[PDB]
Amino acid sequence: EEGLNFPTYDGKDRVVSLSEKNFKQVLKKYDLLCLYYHEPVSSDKVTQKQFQLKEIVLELVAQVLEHKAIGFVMVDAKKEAKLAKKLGFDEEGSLYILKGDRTIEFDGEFAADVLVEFLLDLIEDPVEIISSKLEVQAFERIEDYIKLIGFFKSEDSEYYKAFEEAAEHFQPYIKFFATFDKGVAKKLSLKMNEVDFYEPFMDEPIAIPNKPYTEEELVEFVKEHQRPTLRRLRPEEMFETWEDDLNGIHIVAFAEKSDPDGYEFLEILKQVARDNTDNPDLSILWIDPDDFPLLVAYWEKTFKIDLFRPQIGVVNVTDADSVWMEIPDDDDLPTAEELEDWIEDVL
Amino acid sequence: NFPTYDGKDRVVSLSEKNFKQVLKKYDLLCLYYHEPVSSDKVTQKQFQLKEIVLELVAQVLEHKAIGFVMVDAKKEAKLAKKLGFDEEGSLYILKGDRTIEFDGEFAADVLVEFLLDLIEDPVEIISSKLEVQAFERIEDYIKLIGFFKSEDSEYYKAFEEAAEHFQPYIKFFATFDKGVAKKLSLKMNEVDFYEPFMDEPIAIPNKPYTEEELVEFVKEHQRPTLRRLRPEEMFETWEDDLNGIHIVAFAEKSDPDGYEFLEILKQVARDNTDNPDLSILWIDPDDFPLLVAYWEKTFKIDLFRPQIGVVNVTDADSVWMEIPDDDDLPTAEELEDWIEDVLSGKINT
Ligand SMILES: [Ca+2]
Ligand SMILES: [Ca+2]
Ligand SMILES: [Ca+2]
Ligand SMILES: [Ca+2]
Ligand SMILES: [Ca+2]
Ligand SMILES: [Ca+2]
Ligand SMILES: [Ca+2]
Ligand SMILES: [Ca+2]
Ligand SMILES: [Ca+2]
Ligand SMILES: [Ca+2]
Ligand SMILES: [Ca+2]
Ligand SMILES: [Ca+2]
Ligand SMILES: [Ca+2]
Ligand SMILES: [Ca+2]
Ligand SMILES: [Ca+2]
Ligand SMILES: [Ca+2]
Ligand SMILES: [Ca+2]
Ligand SMILES: [Ca+2]
Ligand SMILES: [Ca+2]
Ligand SMILES: [Ca+2]
Ligand SMILES: [Ca+2]
Ligand SMILES: [Ca+2]
Ligand SMILES: [Ca+2]
Ligand SMILES: [Ca+2]
Ligand SMILES: [Ca+2]
Ligand SMILES: [Ca+2]
Ligand SMILES: [Ca+2]
Ligand SMILES: [Ca+2]
Ligand SMILES: [Ca+2]
Ligand SMILES: [Ca+2]
Ligand SMILES: [Ca+2]
Ligand SMILES: [Ca+2]
Ligand SMILES: [Ca+2]
Ligand SMILES: [Ca+2]
Ligand SMILES: [Ca+2]
Ligand SMILES: [Ca+2]
Ligand SMILES: [Ca+2]
Repeated sequence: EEGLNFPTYDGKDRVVSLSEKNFKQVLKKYDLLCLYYHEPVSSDKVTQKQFQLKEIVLELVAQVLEHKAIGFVMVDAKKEAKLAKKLGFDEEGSLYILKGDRTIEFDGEFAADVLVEFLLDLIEDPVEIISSKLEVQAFERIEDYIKLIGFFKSEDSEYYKAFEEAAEHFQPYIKFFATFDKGVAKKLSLKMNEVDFYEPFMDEPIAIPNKPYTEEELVEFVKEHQRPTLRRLRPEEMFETWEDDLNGIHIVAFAEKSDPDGYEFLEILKQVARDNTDNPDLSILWIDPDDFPLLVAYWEKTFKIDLFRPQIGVVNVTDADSVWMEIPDDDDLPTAEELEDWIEDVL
Repeated sequence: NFPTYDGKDRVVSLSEKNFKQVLKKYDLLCLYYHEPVSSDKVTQKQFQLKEIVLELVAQVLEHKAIGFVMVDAKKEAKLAKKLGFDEEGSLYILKGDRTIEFDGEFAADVLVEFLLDLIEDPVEIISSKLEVQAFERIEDYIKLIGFFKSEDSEYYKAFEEAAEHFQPYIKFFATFDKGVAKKLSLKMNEVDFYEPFMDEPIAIPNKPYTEEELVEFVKEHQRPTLRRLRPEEMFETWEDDLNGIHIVAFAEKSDPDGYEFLEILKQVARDNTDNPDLSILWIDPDDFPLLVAYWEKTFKIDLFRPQIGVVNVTDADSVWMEIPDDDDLPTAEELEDWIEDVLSGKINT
């Protein structure tokens, strides 16, 4: 096993296949209902096995999250097409979570620990209130996440409630914050009912025009600015991000942040991102090898690169074919301009 | 594209006749020192699960010549005595003349990430502006940096060899630039010791240093006042208890309230950094999501908020400081008073 006190599956059957007749009944039982929308299982032997692993994973997650009332069911895409269409499920292999009237999609690494950490954040309220100095400091240190902060009069303000409702659309991928403190608003240059949008790795936020905002206005603004120029590949978002390719390719950059050379290369990448942040056709994918250790060998074999050093290249999402910038020495890293010139030819 | 075990048998039991012949085969040799397998499902099974993990790691690290063997504590007690294996359940790694112990979460991804860092050279060279910046932003790791003339200096080589003792748990850095040394206030052959979450380093006395001087100084300062529980170090850290108890503080750093509480904890740690009876264990729930349910049930606490308490390592029993509101966090002084009462047995389990 993994160690002392790591949980083991108790054989109990908490995750079963869901039919439409029992939906409204199953839905009442839990705080959150997670539905694994899958394609009908082959008889084939090797897919049946690959599916069983996923259920085993869901079973373990259901066990450890039982006390927090999160239910897990499976939905056959073919046999239960009617239920799926009514709930709006159309992507197979995705885990849909029903939280109130809202629907959140999980499309990342199908592991027990990844799912649990993800769901634990999803349970809570999407908006964090920033009041103290250390809380302001906490907000300021968020770098690789899309974050929004608004200044409102109080929690009873209708303008805050609209901001809160908009936050529910993107939970927990995009972080929403709110303050009712004039001191904090002054420091963050926020006017009453004004909301600032922070793109990852950018120095200055964008004030959303024409305040105050309705729920729809905020959702629309975020959706139009939802793809950062430099975005990080996270295990809980990996397939969602990878399927969000631009013209069939990804500009992939490997950088181990804990490694001084990786940190070095990432900082140069940030500058490249800032210089071309207004390019809608450009989105650089930052992958920290430490977040995907079991894919390191695969990446080094497929991309023919050494992941002990920072790398950047262009990956074709159809056949996993790529060309990589020649960086044999991480003490002779390319400048922002040299990266840009190499990138410029890619576009 | 995540790998699955292909069924091949790469992890076998190692005997002493074949130790020499196996050691020559790999760049790194990992030996799982285990208790004797019994004639019970009591459990040959538990063991096999651990072997399955080792098999998957052996598969994905095959191209890098990383070997994995198993050492029976009974049948190979003499080899074990020769190699200095004495802890049951620990994974020992032979890197050249050195022996490194792994004593953390026995998972494939955890092991691979750990071993990948262990393969590389222990000392990172800090030269550029961004590299200096990279070193400075290291907060929760014990780190050392020294200023030397060059890589050919015997004083650097002593520093490098000393780094091999603690790889990859303690980070060693070196610079040969007077510009970096002036920024970091380093004199020639001087080495600064940075305790986690402290504002100021400690200049190791009596420079220059031999390998022995550095190793022994680190050993004397190897348990930080505020230390983080890491998956790859969790059991090593947990077994390093003081009087049967750990002062455990849960703080989700990504959460502003958890970040808030952690900063207060740093203040308490800095103010009481010279207390040898004090070592606070910081646990970020995001690093152990599969232990959240266990913790909430056993400790009777809400891990959606920052918590701090004293946990008894024998029966996992604990009492927790009352922080019902994370917008009314205790001050640094209130934390000290509560901690002092724990250390003085005024608050026990
Ligand atoms: Ca089942
Ligand atoms: Ca859709
Ligand atoms: Ca994992
Ligand atoms: Ca997270
Ligand atoms: Ca949380
Ligand atoms: Ca809060
Ligand atoms: Ca709502
Ligand atoms: Ca403004
Ligand atoms: Ca800024
Ligand atoms: Ca408006
Ligand atoms: Ca998908
Ligand atoms: Ca998707
Ligand atoms: Ca696509
Ligand atoms: Ca490096
Ligand atoms: Ca942009
Ligand atoms: Ca990691
Ligand atoms: Ca690493
Ligand atoms: Ca470098
Ligand atoms: Ca060059
Ligand atoms: Ca075997
Ligand atoms: Ca020992
Ligand atoms: Ca141990
Ligand atoms: Ca590394
Ligand atoms: Ca380096
Ligand atoms: Ca050596
Ligand atoms: Ca000094
Ligand atoms: Ca000396
Ligand atoms: Ca140990
Ligand atoms: Ca919170
Ligand atoms: Ca004091
Ligand atoms: Ca100390
Ligand atoms: Ca995590
Ligand atoms: Ca979290
Ligand atoms: Ca707070
Ligand atoms: Ca108080
Ligand atoms: Ca005091
Ligand atoms: Ca007791």
